[PDB]
Amino acid sequence: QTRTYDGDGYKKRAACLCFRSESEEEVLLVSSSRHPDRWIVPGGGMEPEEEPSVAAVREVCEEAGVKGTLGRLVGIFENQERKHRTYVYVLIVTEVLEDWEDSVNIGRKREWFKIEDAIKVLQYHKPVQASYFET
Ligand SMILES: O=P(O)(O)O[C@H]1[C@@H](OP(=O)(O)O)[C@H](OP(=O)(O)O)[C@@H](OP(=O)(O)OP(=O)(O)O)[C@H](OP(=O)(O)O)[C@H]1OP(=O)(O)O
Ligand SMILES: [Cl-]
Ligand SMILES: [Cl-]
Ligand SMILES: [Mg+2]
Ligand SMILES: [Mg+2]
Ligand SMILES: [Mg+2]
Repeated sequence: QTRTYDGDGYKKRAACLCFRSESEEEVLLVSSSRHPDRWIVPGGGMEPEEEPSVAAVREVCEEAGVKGTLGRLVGIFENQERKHRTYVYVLIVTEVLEDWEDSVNIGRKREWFKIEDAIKVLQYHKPVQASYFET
């Protein structure tokens, strides 16, 4: 995996808000790779020349083991402290795979959260990810 960057040196990333249905009431979070007791929004680095929507879908397959119907771009979110900029899309989950790349390789977990609970668990370590749900 080759990391890529915007012209200002921020790492380029993409992520999806993986909703259980079109109602957008429950979202799938995954565990942090290094701190299994924490939750994050699945996402990761864009590859060279990779469209952000393609990266987002690829990352959620790898990290969360789901596929679905890609929806709208929510926004582009900067983490000033960590110097990265993430394109965040809606994805409506239609397939949940039982063994997926990060489960097998690093024991990553996934869990469904009501939106307000997702915001709560993201706030302390991932306040920018909590802000994905603001609108
Ligand atoms: O603190 P760290 O070393 O453990 O890793 C951070 C983050 O580092 P940063 O804050 O310095 O940017 C990594 O980005 P990098 O800057 O190293 O490229 C990031 O990878 P990412 O962008 O998602 O990249 P992909 O591998 O998904 O493509 C990783 O997410 P995980 O995928 O879940 O491991 C994060 O862990 P956490 O959020 O706790 O799970
Ligand atoms: Cl839902
Ligand atoms: Cl973040
Ligand atoms: Mg990843
Ligand atoms: Mg990646
Ligand atoms: Mg990642």
